[PDB]
Amino acid sequence: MNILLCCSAGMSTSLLVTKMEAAAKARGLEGKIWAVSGDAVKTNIDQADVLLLGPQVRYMLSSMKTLADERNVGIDVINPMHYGMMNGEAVLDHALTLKKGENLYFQS
Ligand SMILES: [Cl-]
Repeated sequence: MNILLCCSAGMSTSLLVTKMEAAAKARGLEGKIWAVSGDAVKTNIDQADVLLLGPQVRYMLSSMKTLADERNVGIDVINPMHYGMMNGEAVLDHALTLKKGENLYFQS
């Protein structure tokens, strides 16, 4: 489960990535969880299974969605409460939900 976060690797987002990594390890989940600035998404999206945007870059969703949909990568904006309260277990769940729903047997 590879989870790409956009669009900054500042204190807050990086703290969340660390918490998301602790949560994934504690479910013996292998994969890469990493944050990049917006200019790096194109070169990192193919490795990702899910792309998650910080609440402060919600305005980039429409444009990032076109790319993600095209690449078969789940995409969503992180819930402001999960982000502000640094709930890594919750954001990992969000990502897992996007990936699972995305492969849903009935259609797409
Ligand atoms: Cl950054």
